[PDB]
Amino acid sequence: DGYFEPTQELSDETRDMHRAIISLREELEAVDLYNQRVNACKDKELKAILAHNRDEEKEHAAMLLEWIRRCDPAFDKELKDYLFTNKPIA
Amino acid sequence: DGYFEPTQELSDETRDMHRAIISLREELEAVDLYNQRVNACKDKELKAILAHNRDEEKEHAAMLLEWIRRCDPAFDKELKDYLFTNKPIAH
Amino acid sequence: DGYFEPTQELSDETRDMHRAIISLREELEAVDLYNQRVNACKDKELKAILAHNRDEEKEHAAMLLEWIRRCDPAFDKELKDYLFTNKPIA
Amino acid sequence: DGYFEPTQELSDETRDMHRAIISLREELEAVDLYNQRVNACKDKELKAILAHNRDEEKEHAAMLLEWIRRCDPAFDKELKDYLFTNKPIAH
Amino acid sequence: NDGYFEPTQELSDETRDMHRAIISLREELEAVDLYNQRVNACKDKELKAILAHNRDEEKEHAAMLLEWIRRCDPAFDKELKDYLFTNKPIA
Amino acid sequence: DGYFEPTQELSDETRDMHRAIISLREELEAVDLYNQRVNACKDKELKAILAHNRDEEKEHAAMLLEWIRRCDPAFDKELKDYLFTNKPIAH
Amino acid sequence: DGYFEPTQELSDETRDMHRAIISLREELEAVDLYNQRVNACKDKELKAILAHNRDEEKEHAAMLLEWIRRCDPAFDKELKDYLFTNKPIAH
Amino acid sequence: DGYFEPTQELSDETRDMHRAIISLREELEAVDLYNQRVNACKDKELKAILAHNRDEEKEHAAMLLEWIRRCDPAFDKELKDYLFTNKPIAH
Amino acid sequence: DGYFEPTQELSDETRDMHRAIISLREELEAVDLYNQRVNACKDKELKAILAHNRDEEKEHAAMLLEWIRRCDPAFDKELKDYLFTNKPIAHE
Amino acid sequence: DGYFEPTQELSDETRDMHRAIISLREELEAVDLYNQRVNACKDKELKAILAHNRDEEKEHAAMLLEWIRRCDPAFDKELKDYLFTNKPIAH
Repeated sequence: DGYFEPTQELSDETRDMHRAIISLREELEAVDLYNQRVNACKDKELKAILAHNRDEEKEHAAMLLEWIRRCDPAFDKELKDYLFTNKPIA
Repeated sequence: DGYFEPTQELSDETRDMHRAIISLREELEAVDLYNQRVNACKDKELKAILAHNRDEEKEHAAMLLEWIRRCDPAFDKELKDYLFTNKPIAH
Repeated sequence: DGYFEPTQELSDETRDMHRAIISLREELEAVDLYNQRVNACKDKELKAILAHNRDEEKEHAAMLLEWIRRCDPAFDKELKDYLFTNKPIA
Repeated sequence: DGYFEPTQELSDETRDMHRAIISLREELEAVDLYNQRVNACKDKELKAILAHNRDEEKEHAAMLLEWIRRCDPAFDKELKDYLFTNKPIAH
Repeated sequence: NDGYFEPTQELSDETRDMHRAIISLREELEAVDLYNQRVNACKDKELKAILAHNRDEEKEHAAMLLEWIRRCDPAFDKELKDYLFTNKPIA
Repeated sequence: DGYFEPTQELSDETRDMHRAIISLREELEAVDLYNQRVNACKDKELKAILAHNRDEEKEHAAMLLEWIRRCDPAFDKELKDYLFTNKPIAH
Repeated sequence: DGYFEPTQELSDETRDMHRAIISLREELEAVDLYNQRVNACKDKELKAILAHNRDEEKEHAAMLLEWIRRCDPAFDKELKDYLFTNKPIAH
Repeated sequence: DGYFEPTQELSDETRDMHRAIISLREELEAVDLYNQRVNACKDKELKAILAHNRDEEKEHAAMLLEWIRRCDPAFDKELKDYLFTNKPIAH
Repeated sequence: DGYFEPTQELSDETRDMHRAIISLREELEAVDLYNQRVNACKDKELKAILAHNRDEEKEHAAMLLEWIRRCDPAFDKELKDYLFTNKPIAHE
Repeated sequence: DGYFEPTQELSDETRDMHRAIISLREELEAVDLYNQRVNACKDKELKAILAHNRDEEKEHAAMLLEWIRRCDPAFDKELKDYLFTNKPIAH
């Protein structure tokens, strides 16, 4: 999954980017999923574990994001333009 | 649809958070798939289109991420810890 | 994917075409998806970001489809008959 | 099915636009698929059948697209920035 | 998923042309069912006519395909003989 | 079964026609698939089981299709105009 | 589909078993699907067809399950223990 | 999930038949997968674990299938004819 | 299913660990599905086979995990911190 | 979404168990996927991230499974049984 072109036609660099990105996407999905489960959960202990797991995947996502940012000038530009501001995003 | 719990059991703010995450996920996927296609592409004009679109999707991602950041203090703490650093992320 | 035949049995031409159509299908799907999220969205700022991404995806779609017609005369004709007209599409 | 938000939370014209877009995606897929089968086909008679369906689906697409165009001015603005031109698209 | 459940390299050109024909038929048929459901659910009249128009030609697309199947499948042919254009109960 | 619009927004007539088409599309898939397994099969006894069930599915398909055309004047018309003929089916 | 390890890592035997088990799974799903479509069907003629196709496919299941037994001693044991008995299954 | 019609339109005993069939299909899949895995496996201890589970799922399948036959006389007629037999299952 | 990198690119070891993990996942999925079926079932006999199959799959699961614990000192560490405890699993 | 039966037919306790199990399956998938990416990765910095994330997902998993143990006596049994032992697991 994620490979839309045969791997052997892709450079190792493109494949590492693929790895980081699909990993980031999966981390984000896990944030989303844990978060819905927290909201729907009844059992307090389970709810805490889910909110906990959820918040670690945020660290995972950030780490992958930063690795992407060091390898990708066009992305680094965009993260500079929007991240850590207070102005309207729109 | 990415909705793993029935929608009627999730609040407006959870649902918006979901709209944002999945939108971000789809944008990153676009970047990845566009990158793969750019690498594999033969027609030079097509190639220029795919790379143009890939770099725009980067903009969409940045925007969605920042909105997530502004109402997610836990995500915020982490991005401030790693974004724009020079040190070994994990190593 | 989107490849129903082994990639190695198709020409660079059929594959560049494939690249083009699949990208356009994904840009269209995103228009549609952002449209739905815009309608159902609550937070004004998110709705604005969702609308801004969606419309930008419209530019992508349009650029990809120009590439298609410029090397597809069977399609460039269809667009010629229907696009930018007043006539009942029927 | 391609509905990512509950059907009851979407207006009728959002749902018509969805029906138009998904239909257009399907036809486009058809063109792409038929193109692959054409390229990879052996039997000459099956081959002719496939290519016919294909160029026919091109019509269906053109149809849906103009219908989308009537209804979406942002989209109209864009097709009129790019269609039937001669200048490098991004390039 | 290509509808190939066995490696292509282990199937003859014939089996592969047949598969091309069947999977193409399945696809036209689906678009019929889909367009059908979309016609019924549709609200906008002009969209509706287009959806109906696409659907009927996909019926032509379908019929060409199953004829091609017939001419190169004695077992299928026989069965279409037995039941098509008929009026006795189907049991 | 494979429904792109909510069941409650679809008449019983459109829903039976859907039950008919999807069943047909399954039967046809089981044909294409048994045919692949037949070509790939090593064991003789299994070969025969596979081919047996394959030819029978063609009846099931037959059959369901007759049912369709009886309530689809447009599919009826496309059938008569391509089936059992010996002309080249595409230009 | 159904192959979770590369086909070139599997013996012809394992692959014929796989053929048999996936085909059995498919016949069974048909029966289930046909049974739902009967439970839900409105037109009578279609119903008879659906039930007809359904019951034929149970044969296809039995034929495959037999094939499996003759070459799976461990499966041959378990079927001897439970099938055609009047004793309770579990507790 | 294997429900092709809305659950609200199926009777309870159809839903129970569905539960049986789908669980049987899952147990049969686990047999197939564990078989493929045993064939490909490298570590001896893991191998034995995979082959263990595989055999027990064969039991799980036999139980379920006894349950289906005892309330589907049509599955019975066909089971009685083919199970434990010498005759070539097909020809 | 399971393989996101070409198999030719992964070691026998990584691929055995993949075989163990995906097996464990399938067996846990079997438990969840049987559990849901047990809850929704309206026939006592079927219910009993459902519930039976479901409790044996717990054992399959358990064997598979033990095999993982042995080969993965990282997984062993985490299992020892939390398994058979009484304190809150979390609140962070 | 992992629900095989409508959620309105499942108790809160079956749904929490579902929430636990599926979360546990996802964290295990993560381990597996990270393992494969580690093996295939080229860039050493990314690699350290992947293995970091991977080993943290192991804790997530341990946690969930400790939760399941605490309310599944048949599970808090196989685990007392097999876990932290040196016996041959199967045969």
